[PDB]
Amino acid sequence: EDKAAAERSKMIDKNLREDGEKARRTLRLLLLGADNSGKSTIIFETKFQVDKVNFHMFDVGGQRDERRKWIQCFNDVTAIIFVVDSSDYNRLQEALNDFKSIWNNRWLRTISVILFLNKQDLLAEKVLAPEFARYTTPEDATPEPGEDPRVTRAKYFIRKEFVDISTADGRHICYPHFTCDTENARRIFNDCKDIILQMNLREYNL
Amino acid sequence: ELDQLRQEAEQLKNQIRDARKACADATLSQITNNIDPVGRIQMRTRRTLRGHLAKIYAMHWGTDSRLLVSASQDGKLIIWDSYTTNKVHAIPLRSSWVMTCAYAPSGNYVACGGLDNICSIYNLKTREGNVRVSRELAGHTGYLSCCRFLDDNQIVTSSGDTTCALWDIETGQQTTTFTGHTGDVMSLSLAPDTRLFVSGACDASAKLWDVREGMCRQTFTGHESDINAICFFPNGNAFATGSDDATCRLFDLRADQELMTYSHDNIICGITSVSFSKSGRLLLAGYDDFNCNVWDALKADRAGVLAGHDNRVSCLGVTDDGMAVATGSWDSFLKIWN
Amino acid sequence: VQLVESGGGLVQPGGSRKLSCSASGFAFSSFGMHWVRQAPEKGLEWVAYISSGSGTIYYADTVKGRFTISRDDPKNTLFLQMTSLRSEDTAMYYCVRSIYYYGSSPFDFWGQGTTLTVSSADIVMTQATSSVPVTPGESVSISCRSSKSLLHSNGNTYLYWFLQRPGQSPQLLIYRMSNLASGVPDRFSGSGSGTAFTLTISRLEAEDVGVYYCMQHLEYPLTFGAGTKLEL
Amino acid sequence: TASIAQARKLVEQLKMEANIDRIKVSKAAADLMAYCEAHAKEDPLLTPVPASENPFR
Amino acid sequence: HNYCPQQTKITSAFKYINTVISCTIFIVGMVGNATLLRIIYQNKCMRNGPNALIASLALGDLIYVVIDLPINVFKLLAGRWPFDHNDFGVFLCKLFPFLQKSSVGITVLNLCALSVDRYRAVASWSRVQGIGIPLVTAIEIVSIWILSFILAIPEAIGFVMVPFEYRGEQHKTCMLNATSKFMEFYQDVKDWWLFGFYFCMPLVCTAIFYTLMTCEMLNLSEHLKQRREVAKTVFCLVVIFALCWFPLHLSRILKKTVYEMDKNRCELLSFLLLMDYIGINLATMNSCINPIALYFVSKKFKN
Amino acid sequence: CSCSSLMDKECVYFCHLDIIW
Repeated sequence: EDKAAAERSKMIDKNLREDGEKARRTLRLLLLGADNSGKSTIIFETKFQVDKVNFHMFDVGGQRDERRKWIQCFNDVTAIIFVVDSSDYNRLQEALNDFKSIWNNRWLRTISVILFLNKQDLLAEKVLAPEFARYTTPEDATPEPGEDPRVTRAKYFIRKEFVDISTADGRHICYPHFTCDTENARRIFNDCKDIILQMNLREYNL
Repeated sequence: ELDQLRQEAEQLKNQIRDARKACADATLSQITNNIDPVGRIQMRTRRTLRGHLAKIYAMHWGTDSRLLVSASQDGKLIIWDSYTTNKVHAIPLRSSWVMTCAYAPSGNYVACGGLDNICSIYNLKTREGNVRVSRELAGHTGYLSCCRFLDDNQIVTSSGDTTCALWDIETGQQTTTFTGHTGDVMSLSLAPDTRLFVSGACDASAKLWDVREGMCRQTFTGHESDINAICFFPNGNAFATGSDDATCRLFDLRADQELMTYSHDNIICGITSVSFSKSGRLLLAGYDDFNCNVWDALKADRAGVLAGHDNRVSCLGVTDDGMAVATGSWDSFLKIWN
Repeated sequence: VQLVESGGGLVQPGGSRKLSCSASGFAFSSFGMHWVRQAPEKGLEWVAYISSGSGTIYYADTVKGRFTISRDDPKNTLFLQMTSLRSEDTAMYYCVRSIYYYGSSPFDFWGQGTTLTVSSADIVMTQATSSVPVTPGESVSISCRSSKSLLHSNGNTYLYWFLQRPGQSPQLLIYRMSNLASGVPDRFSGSGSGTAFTLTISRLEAEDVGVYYCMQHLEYPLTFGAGTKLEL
Repeated sequence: TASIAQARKLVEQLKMEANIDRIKVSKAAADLMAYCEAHAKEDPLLTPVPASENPFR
Repeated sequence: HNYCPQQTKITSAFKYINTVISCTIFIVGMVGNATLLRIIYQNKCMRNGPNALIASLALGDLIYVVIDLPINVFKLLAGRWPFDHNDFGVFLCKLFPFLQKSSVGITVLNLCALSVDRYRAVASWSRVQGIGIPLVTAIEIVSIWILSFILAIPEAIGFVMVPFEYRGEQHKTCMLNATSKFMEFYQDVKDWWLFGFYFCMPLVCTAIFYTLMTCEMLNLSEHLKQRREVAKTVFCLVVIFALCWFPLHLSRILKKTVYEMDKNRCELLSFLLLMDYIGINLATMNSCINPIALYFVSKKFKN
Repeated sequence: CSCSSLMDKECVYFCHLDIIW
């Protein structure tokens, strides 16, 4: 009888609006980058929870090359984690143009990109043991006290070129920083809160 | 050495081009315009289906013109009864990322796949009454984007590994592999006789393969960008395909040639899904905008400008009997058009 | 996939008892349950029904407002409570699992049952024949007549055919005309035009000896036809 | 090397493909038009069925 | 009591100079509001909960201008009533004030609802809002309209015309009077209730919610400037709204504080009459600036 | 308007020349 079929459909609908209420708070994230980057330092899944909200991380590595055909599935991700090796120099170039293939890529012009460069300690230990020659450290950013400023100028130059290649609109914004931790999850939480707060204003016409 | 190994390559390339031009002649535009065109048609939605949770990626019709299967990024397969608009089964997928789904001709099995690199087979007529995993197809180093049931026991899958594969459900082992593609392949269609099947790759090349012989027979390179969708003409001697460069192209297997093109200056977005009607007169193609445009397969005229989806359409299909056409978009909405 | 019944026995008239059936091998939550009573030397008759999730419950007009039914999904056991028992109440009680959707096979499986002993204006159908002497080897055909047409405007009828072996649990052969059920040979076929419905058998085997029951599913007050038995 | 084998397989594939059996495009177009016009009255898309005879409605 | 040495309250110059600006504010009032409604209807992807409240506020503003302005200017040009000596005049006399009072109720409460919605989204950082009108929002707007209509009900009735005879002239004049014990209680508290419901309850509620939203938001270089800009324009909208509607209640409050008359004559009446017509223009210009402010702050609405 | 006794001419005339509210 059609009544029993309708009851079954209603039960299936109720079950559908019982896992979807647990999926709107997942706050999924996408992680991608070069092979030499510290992916394990921070399809593969990782489970971690901070401040009464869970996080879902997507470490896609089972795809051949070009990354531009399956990336359209990630159109509705809150944020994208982009990781490169700062201590490396020869492969920094196509890593920079790798970022170009994401920032300007279609179906991807609405999601922010979080830069998570590592190997700052390696860069410092290498320095201690063409556009770089002409440059100055911006006064807007204040380095922490007791920090060797031989690498500070290089880090500031890297930040400046990252911002320059990022800004080359306002619907999606890059957050370039450095890291080498227990506060990684806290930083990711703050970054997600910031991007969601920015996204809320896009609908409020504020 | 290798120096002698490319000369005959473009030698036979020029041979192919010259033979194609010799067999070609004045186009069919002056022939098709003789008959009265169908003209603009008004087509209205009949079942404003609701119930889906996330973006819809692919769908397929069963042998009967009533049952449907739909896939989405939420990791769940829903079987829809079109006539009464109620869910028949709800299959919770292990992997949330799926991009294709299919319905077996016998209606007993349902297949799906995606970024998990594994094709999952589900049995609908199990004695226990709950849909369960029948067999998982391994041995894929790239994402699977299109799968179609050759029969109740043989399946064909298109992967992202610049190749296509044929699998047997009973043994679970690969039968034949088609490695002639030099670019990422995502579109796969099968002829009504279940003897030949075409596939279009990202290299703007569509080629014909054999079920048992297992090498490419003909190759078409009339496109300019990635091929998103491909479909067979009802007759079986021709097929049509779409691309991201906003044009639809029709090819003939016997002629081994480009056979006219469908495009307009008013649309820039590429085609996502391509399907013919029962008689093949009307070609229905999706687009990345909010309106779906159908074309006359013989006149290239704008037959319909049907819209109603808040997002881009990602899947389209026409019933076997040609009674209705169902389309799905990224807004978790499915529409039935008569 | 099996059903086991408990309880039963000898109950004094006017007493109260609870009947519990255990289900295993299949998902009880997604399967609806029916209770069917079989009077000795008489035909079957529906008693009560419970839907999936306990959202819809029906009772027969004979036992309306007297018996209650409940289900327990976590421990996959069905509960039936007996309030008042009379001379006509004692019979063979069976539990049936059914699922309702397109392409489904309702009343596919039938329970073993338990033994119970004691100290209108609805649809109905009758079959003229009750028993015919036929030998194995040739085709056997029967006919049934329904007072009201079962051809729903949706497109399909709702006639079900059942098999009852002597001393064995009932089984389903044809849930709808022109589509065969699972687990039965292809020699069984049925046809109808909405008024007169017939069942044809290609060949008769020894294991096919039993009682034939006709079933309607258009109106939920299910009424079963008088049993027709075949003997060799 | 892999390049030599790939080249030989490629040239073999075009060797088997080049000959084929191709017909004039006009004949194929005429056959397609005849097939399309043969089923003109059968396709519901061109001529919608009446609501009485339509299973949908 | 009785007469006074001088009569009349308006001046000939003020009647004409304000009339053209009253027509000027009218013509810009309709096109600005009608544009906002037409984009929401035609763009076809603006059907959202936040936009539904904006559309309701804009539509409520539209019915305010198209009703209050044509009748207010006519009364100032000629000290009369449009119909006179007709039964339809009494019905029109009992309909326009009711529609205006309902219009104020929805628009004021829509501002409270908008502040509630804005604060909730900022506080609920784990909620991404998208396409479609929520059931909560859908039930809120209809309840918002119904409550304003219910509260505007005890203004439509009891608003009747009563003649007068004095100075050898007969005029058809329209006011409101109390004919029951409930009306007498409501009449003596009408100004306090209107001021309380339009200033006491909305201003404090929208101020604390906006302050809480701003404080929670501020609880790293190119984003702070955007946060300051939106915070400033959100508070500025409240500031102009309070300033615009102040003269309407200020004149009515002075009626019960500084008025039984002791030879005040037109010195007190004309000043309050003058600010009554000035204020209603100020309230209207607040309605006119409300939609164009959204266009200026963000670029999502086109024309 | 909220003046009492409907007697004084000044309030009635003011209401006649005042906007409605």
